[PDB]
Amino acid sequence: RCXHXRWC
Amino acid sequence: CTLSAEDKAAVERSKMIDRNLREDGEKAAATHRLLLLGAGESGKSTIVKQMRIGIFETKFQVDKVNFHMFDVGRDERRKWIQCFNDVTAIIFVVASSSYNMVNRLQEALNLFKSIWNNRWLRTISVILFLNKQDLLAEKVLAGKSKIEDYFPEFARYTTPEDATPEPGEDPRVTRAKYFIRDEFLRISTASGDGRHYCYPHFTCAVDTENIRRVFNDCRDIIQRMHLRQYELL
Amino acid sequence: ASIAQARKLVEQLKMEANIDRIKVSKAAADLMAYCEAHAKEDPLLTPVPASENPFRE
Amino acid sequence: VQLVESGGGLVQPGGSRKLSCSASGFAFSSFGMHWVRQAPEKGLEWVAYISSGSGTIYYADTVKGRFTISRDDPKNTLFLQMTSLRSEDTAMYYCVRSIYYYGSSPFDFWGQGTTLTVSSSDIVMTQATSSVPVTPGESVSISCRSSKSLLHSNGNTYLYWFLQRPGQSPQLLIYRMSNLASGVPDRFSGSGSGTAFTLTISRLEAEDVGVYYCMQHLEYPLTFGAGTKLEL
Amino acid sequence: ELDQLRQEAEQLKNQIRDARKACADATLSQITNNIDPVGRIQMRTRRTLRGHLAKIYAMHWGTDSRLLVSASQDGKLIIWDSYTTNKVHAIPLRSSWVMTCAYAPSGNYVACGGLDNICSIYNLKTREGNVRVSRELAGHTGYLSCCRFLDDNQIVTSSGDTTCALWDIETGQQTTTFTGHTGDVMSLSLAPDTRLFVSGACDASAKLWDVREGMCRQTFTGHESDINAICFFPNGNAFATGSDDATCRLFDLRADQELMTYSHDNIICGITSVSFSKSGRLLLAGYDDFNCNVWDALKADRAGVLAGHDNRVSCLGVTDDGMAVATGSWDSFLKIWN
Amino acid sequence: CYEQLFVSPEVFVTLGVISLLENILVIVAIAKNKNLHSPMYFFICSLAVADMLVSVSNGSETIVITLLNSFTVNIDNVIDSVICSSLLASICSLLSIAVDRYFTIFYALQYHNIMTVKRVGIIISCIWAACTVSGILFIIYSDSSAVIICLITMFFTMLALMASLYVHMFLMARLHIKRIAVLPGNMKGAITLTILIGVFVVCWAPFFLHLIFYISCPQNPYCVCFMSHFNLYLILIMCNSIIDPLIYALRSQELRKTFKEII
Ligand SMILES: [Ca+2]
Repeated sequence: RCXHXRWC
Repeated sequence: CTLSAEDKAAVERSKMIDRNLREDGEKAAATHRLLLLGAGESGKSTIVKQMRIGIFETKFQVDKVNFHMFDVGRDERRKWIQCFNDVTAIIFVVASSSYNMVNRLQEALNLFKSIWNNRWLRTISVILFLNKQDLLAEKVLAGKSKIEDYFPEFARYTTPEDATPEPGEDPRVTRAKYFIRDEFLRISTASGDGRHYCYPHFTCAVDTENIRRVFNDCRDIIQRMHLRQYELL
Repeated sequence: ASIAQARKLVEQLKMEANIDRIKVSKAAADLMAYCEAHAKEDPLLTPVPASENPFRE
Repeated sequence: VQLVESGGGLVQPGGSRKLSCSASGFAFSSFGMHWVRQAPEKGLEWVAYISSGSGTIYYADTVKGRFTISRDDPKNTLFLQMTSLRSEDTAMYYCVRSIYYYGSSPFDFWGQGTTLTVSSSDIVMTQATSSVPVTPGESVSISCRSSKSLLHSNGNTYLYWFLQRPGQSPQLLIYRMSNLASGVPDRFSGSGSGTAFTLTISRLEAEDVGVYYCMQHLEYPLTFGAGTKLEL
Repeated sequence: ELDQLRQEAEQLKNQIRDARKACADATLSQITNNIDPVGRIQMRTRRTLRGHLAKIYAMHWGTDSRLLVSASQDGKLIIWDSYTTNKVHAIPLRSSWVMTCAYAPSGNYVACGGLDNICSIYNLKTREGNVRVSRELAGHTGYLSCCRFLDDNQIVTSSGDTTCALWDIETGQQTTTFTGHTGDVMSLSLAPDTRLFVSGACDASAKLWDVREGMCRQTFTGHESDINAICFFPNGNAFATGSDDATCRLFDLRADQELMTYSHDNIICGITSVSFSKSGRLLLAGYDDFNCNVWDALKADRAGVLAGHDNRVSCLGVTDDGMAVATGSWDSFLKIWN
Repeated sequence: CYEQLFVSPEVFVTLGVISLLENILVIVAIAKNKNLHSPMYFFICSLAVADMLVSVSNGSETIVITLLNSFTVNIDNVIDSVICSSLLASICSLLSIAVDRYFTIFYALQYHNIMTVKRVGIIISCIWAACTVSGILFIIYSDSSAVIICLITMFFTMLALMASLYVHMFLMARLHIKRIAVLPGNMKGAITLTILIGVFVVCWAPFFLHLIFYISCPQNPYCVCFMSHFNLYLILIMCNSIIDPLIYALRSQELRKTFKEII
């Protein structure tokens, strides 16, 4: 999934 | 919640007082204050008549912007010049036709240098006026004055290249009236350090334009001060 | 003028040059003895407790 | 300084009535105003209050929700609107000015009153003396008492004294238990501590004849005394 | 002939200078050597008064040690209640350029001066409820720098036209004129008994005046530049001045001499205001580097700092009972200290 | 490539505390010096708050991963949410400073009738209101394709508008040098435009360019390999939170004196 932040 | 019935009505009196203090301090925020100096024999009496329509106070308004002028009607100008340390501009009036009256122009040059190099006016800029040009024209040409006598450095003095002469006048009065203008600029452009600047003009007694040349200079003073602290200038 | 302002100042400088003086050593003791008598009445030299202090909230 | 009331008259029980207090000669908008009434066989009884700036309005419990107070500052006029007047609303309504800061003197000017005939927890102040005979050479002392100690934690003692010589409106003598009002001779002197208070007259003239009242100003509502009549 | 009669000037002036050497046996720093210092003085800010919106030039404590008046160049005169920070009165002035103010010892009147040449008197206890001006005192030919009440009918004042004047308020006229200074007079100080006063001027000299007679008695010259502040010792036999050359001095009356100087090497700016604490042990001075020093008056040894103002310190006074110290400043704030 | 790069957790923590010590000391120095209660210093401290929140909310998500690797969804919807509310406020605070600096020059004589304290507190608290509504609404609607066109637009119109004001203020300071040097007796405003727009482009545009390849080329082998560095486009955002105390607040001569006497 997206580990740090979002929309990766 | 421990106050008395009378202690609560005195608190209500204090809050009603400073409501009127704020409404007086916000109607005097965008009003600009000007200190009018001079040399006595200059036409600062009749410039007041141009700029209008103990201490003395003139009040006018240009383009819905309010201005507020003062005039302190000697040997020490100290101990009251420190009150005017947050004005917008100092207006300096010099009669530029009296160089032979003995020496009524070196006395004005000794006054402008004391105003410039004063510790309470480090950020205050000066709007300069050289009036009585009607008397300067009839004195240089067709006369007995001979400026080279009273000043020993007018004799060489080529006319500067940035001179914009009013059409119809001789080059004799143009070399004369630009020599007296540059004598004041030699004191301003020597220790200003970008904090304040002089703004010379040329006027006479029947000229009616001097409220516009104060409105335009007060805008250029404020722009040049905010541009300096943003490091754009 | 020589008999108006230079003369009035001579009367002033000989009005002051005939008063009676005491020693500095005597008037230094009378300035120190006033400080010892009223020392306990000074509320800034010696601080009073927070009860007798109207500016203590 | 002038205050003129007008608007009174015979009111049928249940109607309405307007009252007016026209001020003159002083800075009306910086003063707080009160209404005080007096039944024709009773003493003084506080009614209402409106502050300087119309920001604080109080009432008495016998008129709360039924009476309406209002002021007009730039016309120097005080109003009181009454609705559904009972039979116990027959009195003489007075108009008192009052200012509040450090060192001021509240309740220091009264009007002349209008007449309204109607056809058909609280600090209790005790003034337990009906009448006292006098003779214009001798001392006389009046007393007043309270259910609660009027001394406050700051150091004040909110007790007032009023004198109503007959045929006239009351006037201020002593404010905050120790201080004389303006235009009062120094032969008057108040004293006391906590719950017991005394007023002293030394050498009576012929003007010192009438009823004496005591008032408290520690908290709202304001309660008067019953009154002590002096007579020759 | 203005050359021979002013040859009697230094003929007479060295009689005074060679008689202040005869009446000098020791020094104030040689007698107060054996006594102990006051240690460290640590005052805190208890109150802060807000509302002037411009620079503050002068304040004066009331005589009951609770009321004070202050003057600002926004054209407002404010009476404060210092215990609760309430505002009692706000009085507008006709001239924005005010330089001094005074509170009367009875509590009924307030005076203020300025760059106009007139001294206005204001009445506080009026029947109609507000504050009115009662009389304007005209007759000076320069700016007013200081004024102090004697009672409800007499006020003394100093001016920039090099003179001091005693006034009768109920008629509005000048009754006595004190001449003799060379430069502008900046400050005056009354005695605890209103019988003598002292004043310092821009010719680096201060002199002592008799009120009832109206002549100069003594002259003290020890400074190097203009004198801006003066204050009496509470005894009545000494006073202290504050100048532009970063030095306060203490002068004596019965000795007619200077006997103490209060200076430090890291201070180069001028003194704006000077006051004393009761018993005269502490000497407070308002400087130009935005601070306030608390000197020890007997050994000339600095023992405190009142920091906390952002701009120039203009004025400071001490209450009559000795409880608090107020300071005013150019950043539009008043601070009540210890 | 075609796999996410890995950057250490301790560089997310040693960067989030240098930014905590600088942005706190700016707010403390503004609150206690009364010469800094102008409308210009209020907009600056609104940028020190929005940078402190964006530097803590990334530190409060790195240590959760080290300590917790259907309950953890509800802290990937709240911690992520306050990040997006702090990105929008830290951009809108940078525009409100440039419009405030623009009115002191081109409306110089009637400035105090326009930017008064009653109008400052309304604008400085309505920006923070609209950056909290849309920051919450963007996270619970993240699967929609029409939310990425609202963050791409909200950067390339605050960049094409902040650059226009500082250029028009640069062409105003160049007439004032033409009428100074002729008095008998730029290269300083060109460095300034290449630090105020250079830092804002180096630190913020690599992140917003990632969102353009995300919705247009998710199959191109060149857009995919550029998108494999997303963990390095968040260190650049967190480095903007340390630079902004240096280039805005500490340029003031009166705020550097107040800053020095507190450390
Ligand atoms: Ca996340």
